[PDB]
Amino acid sequence: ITGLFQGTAALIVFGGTIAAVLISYPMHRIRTLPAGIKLAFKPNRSEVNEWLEDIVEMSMVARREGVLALEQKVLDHPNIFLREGIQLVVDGTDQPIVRQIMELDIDAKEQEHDNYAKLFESAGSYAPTMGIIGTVMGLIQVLGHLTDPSQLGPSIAVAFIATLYGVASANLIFLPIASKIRAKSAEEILVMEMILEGVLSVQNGDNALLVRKKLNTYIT
Amino acid sequence: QITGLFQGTAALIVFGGTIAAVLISYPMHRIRTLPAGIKLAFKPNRSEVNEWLEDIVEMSMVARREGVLALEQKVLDHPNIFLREGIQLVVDGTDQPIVRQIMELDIDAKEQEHDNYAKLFESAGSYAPTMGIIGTVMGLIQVLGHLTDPSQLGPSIAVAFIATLYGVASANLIFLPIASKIRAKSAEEILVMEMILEGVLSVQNGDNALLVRKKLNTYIT
Amino acid sequence: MDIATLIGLIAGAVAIIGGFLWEGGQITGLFQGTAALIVFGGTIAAVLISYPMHRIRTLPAGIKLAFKPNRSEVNEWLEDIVEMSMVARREGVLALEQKVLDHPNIFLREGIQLVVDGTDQPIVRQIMELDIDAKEQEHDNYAKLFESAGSYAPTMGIIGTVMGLIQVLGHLTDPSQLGPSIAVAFIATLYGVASANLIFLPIASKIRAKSAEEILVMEMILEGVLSVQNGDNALLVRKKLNTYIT
Amino acid sequence: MDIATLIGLIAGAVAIIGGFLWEGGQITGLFQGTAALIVFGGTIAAVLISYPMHRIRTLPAGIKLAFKPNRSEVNEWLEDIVEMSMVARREGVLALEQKVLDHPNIFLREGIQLVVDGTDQPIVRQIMELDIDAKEQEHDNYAKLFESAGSYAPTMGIIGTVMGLIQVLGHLTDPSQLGPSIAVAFIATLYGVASANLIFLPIASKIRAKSAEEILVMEMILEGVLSVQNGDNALLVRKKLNTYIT
Amino acid sequence: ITGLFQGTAALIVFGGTIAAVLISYPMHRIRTLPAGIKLAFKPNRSEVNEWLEDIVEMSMVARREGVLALEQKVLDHPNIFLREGIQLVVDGTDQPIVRQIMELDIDAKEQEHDNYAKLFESAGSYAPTMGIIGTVMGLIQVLGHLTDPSQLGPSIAVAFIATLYGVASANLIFLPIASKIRAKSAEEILVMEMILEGVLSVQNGDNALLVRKKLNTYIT
Amino acid sequence: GSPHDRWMITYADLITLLLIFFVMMYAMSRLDASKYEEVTSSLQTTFQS
Amino acid sequence: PHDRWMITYADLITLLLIFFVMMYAMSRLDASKYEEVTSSLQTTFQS
Repeated sequence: ITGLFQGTAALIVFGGTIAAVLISYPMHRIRTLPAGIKLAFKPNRSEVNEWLEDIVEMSMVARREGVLALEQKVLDHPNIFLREGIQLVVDGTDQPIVRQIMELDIDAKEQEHDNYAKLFESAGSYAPTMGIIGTVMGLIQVLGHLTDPSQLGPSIAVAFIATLYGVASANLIFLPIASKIRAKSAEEILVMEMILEGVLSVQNGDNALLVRKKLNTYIT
Repeated sequence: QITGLFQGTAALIVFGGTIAAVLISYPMHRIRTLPAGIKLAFKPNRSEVNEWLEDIVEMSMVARREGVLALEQKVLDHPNIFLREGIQLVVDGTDQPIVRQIMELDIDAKEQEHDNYAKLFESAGSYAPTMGIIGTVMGLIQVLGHLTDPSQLGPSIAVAFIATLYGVASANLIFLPIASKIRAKSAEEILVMEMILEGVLSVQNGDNALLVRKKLNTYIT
Repeated sequence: MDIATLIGLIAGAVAIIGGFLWEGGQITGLFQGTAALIVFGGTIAAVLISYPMHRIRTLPAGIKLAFKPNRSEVNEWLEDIVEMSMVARREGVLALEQKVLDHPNIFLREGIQLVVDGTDQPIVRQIMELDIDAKEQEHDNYAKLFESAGSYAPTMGIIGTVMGLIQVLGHLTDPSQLGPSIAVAFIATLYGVASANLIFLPIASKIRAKSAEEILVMEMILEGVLSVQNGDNALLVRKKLNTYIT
Repeated sequence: MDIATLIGLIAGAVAIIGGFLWEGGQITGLFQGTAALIVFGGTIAAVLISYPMHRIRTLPAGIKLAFKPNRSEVNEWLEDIVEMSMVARREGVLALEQKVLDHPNIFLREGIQLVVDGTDQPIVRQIMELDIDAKEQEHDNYAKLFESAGSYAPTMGIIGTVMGLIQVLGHLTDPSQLGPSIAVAFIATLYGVASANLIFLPIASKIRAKSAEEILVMEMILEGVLSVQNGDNALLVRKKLNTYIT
Repeated sequence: ITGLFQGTAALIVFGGTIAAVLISYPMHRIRTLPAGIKLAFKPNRSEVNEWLEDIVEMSMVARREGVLALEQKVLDHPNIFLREGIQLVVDGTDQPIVRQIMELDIDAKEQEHDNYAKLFESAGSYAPTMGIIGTVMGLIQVLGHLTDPSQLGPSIAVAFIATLYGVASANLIFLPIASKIRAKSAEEILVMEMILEGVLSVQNGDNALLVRKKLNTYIT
Repeated sequence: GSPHDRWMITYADLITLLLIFFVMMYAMSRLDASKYEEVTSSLQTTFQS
Repeated sequence: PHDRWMITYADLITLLLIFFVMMYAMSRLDASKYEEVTSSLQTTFQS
């Protein structure tokens, strides 16, 4: 394995990838890249089932205690999106406007996660082509002095290892990470749409059976 | 002909690497669904839709004469759960855009489930060919490094190219072909569900029987 | 068959084979059984897996749509629909039925009966557009088989050239068996690229191009049926429907 | 011709030929019979198979759109569309007829004529948007011929290459002097790549660029004839329509 | 590196790329490339956080003092799109019409930035293929000297340099610039969409807390 | 074509490098016509001129 | 569609390879040349 590290091949492939990504994005994107990885690799604490019972409780309250009672139930609730959603309904705002206020938070969260994945997907697009550049700079050197000058072997290496770094990094690191970010955005966005459908159903004062039947569509 | 075309160290790089790339690429709860995915891919149709229509059609006639109170004869629980529940939303306490909304969420959920099955096979079928190249380049680095005689250079390189042949062939004969069949059966199952949504809403609108068969047969090949 | 396909295949043969025969080739030199088995057998396999059998059995209808000879009938049905609108402005709706009771266009016949039966205008479009989008989906389901075949075959080519290199590279020190072996690395490329780009992908494009023309005639008849229900005046009916014709 | 295409083709020829001469070479060695016949013959065959003959007969009009010099006087028609609104405001809609007896733009004429005849706003939008959709579809159908010519020509290059090698190696019978014979076989890849990327795909791009530039002027005229029906004030009319001008 | 530089391989790739964009677009588009780059490398001094305070202040002034007091404040504001927006609402124009007139301007700005990026996306699509052309014209010449393996090696080595310029320019210059134009376009369209919810909320007369809630969804 | 074909950039790389090797090895070795003759007739029968 | 080039390049290179292999096939490699590259290669491979 000691023979798989090659200085010039790492500088061409990774230095090239870094250069292409730094040209491609504003600096305020790149400064957020840590949060991309921290989204990808956090454990599934998903508690959709726990919230589902809270919304059902609030529906049963809303039918009986009146809309003004809901505030006491959400007063210190841990889910901020649910808190804001319920509070807009206790404040008596109309259905097409509470829909419009809530959907903007979901759209912002969907855009924020896509902005993370695209930086990773782009790195996975450039690094393979830096492979080809590393290979061809290598071939130009090898064929340049083909007089068995004894330097052919060293340069043949760079031409191989630049391929290996370019392909392995793309298909084992950058592009695999990208898939997880996109797959885990689709957990959180779905849970937000469930909470929205919860808040609207509480405002319409649907019965517990209709509430549980609708919300179950977002769970598996 | 089969002449020395099996090499272990080449299957281990390709399939081991593919599994590694897929396990990084998805949360664990996705991977545990692959048994269902492959069963949807290779599972008999035994389509009965030509029968579900007949039932949906007949129910309309009952509502037109017998009130919706007697539309509960579906409480026999037709095998299709979607129809049982759908008609239990046409039983009173409901209104047409709400009945549409609750039914259509089940369809949108089932479309998203089947796409999430197929995406694993599409991604597996993209990673496998690229690993083949890794297996080949790893082989060449080992050979060229320790070259003895010019005589054996030919045979050695050949046993090294097998990684590529395993990779590209696996992708275009197993992974990517299945991915297609999962998605092709999903678009046939969703189509039946959309037809029933046609049935359930029409009955509630109390449309004439003859029009019912014209709307429903539109979905039938 | 169809005139543009007939000219195309004749030009194709004179170009590819007729060029090679000028420079003194032989037709039997372009046949290699192992290369045909790898490329066409591999392609057929990937297709039979990737689609249900009830789709594979539809391919005759796909070809019959692609090479259907062209018809100018749209120019006739425009006059029929305008005449029916002329009747609707002036006469009892019974005439719209009995004027149509023998008509060859089934979609138009059914559509007119829906308005004479007095069904509501936003309900009529909800059954007519259902009948259209079923026809649109049928033609897409034909074309996807050829788009898939033309996607697999190139790669089976690369599963031929590499299975050709693995033979040649195995007999470097034997120039007596290199000759028949090296042929596979060429010919398996050639079948992979030629089948994709002269058969499968061209057929796929032509199915889709004929489908668009079928759907446009249906969309015109829909605007016909709805304008007869509105009782729109004949010159404006002519003006709307003429946008679907060239 | 369009000035950018004239500068472009001069640059294209000077770059390709100037490069080929500077590294040593003579032009008479870069022209080959069989390679041209396979690459262009095969491209023509693939396109003729891919489309009905009624499409292929429109190909001249594709070029006439692509290299049309940009006269378009949208800045002049804006003053007409604003002025016509003032005529409706001061003298009522019936005075509009006299302003548009003879206007060069038929789409404007038809639009205004529907408004003075007092058609409903959702109807005048519907009848006019059909014309824009028909123009957009017509120009897309021109471009796909050039896009598909551009996707076949490179692959015909490979087929012409491989058939070249097959003949040379086949009847090799040569004194280790194969360098010239092998070399010529690569001319087919040069014609396949050059024609795709200096003719077919560039022409396709320019068709689509000029289509969008024309559809914008139609969408402006639509907001022009809708606005005179609602009776907007002159400042708001001049504000709205300017958003369609660069 | 005096052996990595070339005359003819640069002329075939860059001259061929220029010939392919000049044929591929109208002349009036090609003269806009300076403005494309000027957007791509616009130094970030953005002040969305300042305009949000201005809009919130304007709302509560409208809700207290009556709409006509808005006229005084808008006159001096530097953002031209915001100025026109309030001027519509001071003119008392109907809400579905204010949305229509404002959204035409946003659509026009989105289309202008797409038209800037497409020149670089197409330049980076042609340049690799001009590399292949430059390569193949090399090989056609060289394979004539196959007899002597004395010069075949050195000759081929220089022939592949056209591939190197075609791939390096595409993946380190043209496609990265195209990505950055699109990235900085979206972060200007977002500011306009925020101004739109600003202007409409001033017209509806919603209270300051709700305005500050809605607008912040467009900010990071 | 969709991203499934993204492996092509890499495949190209493999062959390109392999090409470097064989061309590299060819140059060093002159050809023995006898081998050249047998192949010319080994291929002649196969493509059938 | 920005990847058109690779699908043609591939073929071009490939065609060269298969030819060159055959070329080398009917040629004989002087051991001296092979050794300098093979011995130079192994040690430089970091062996």
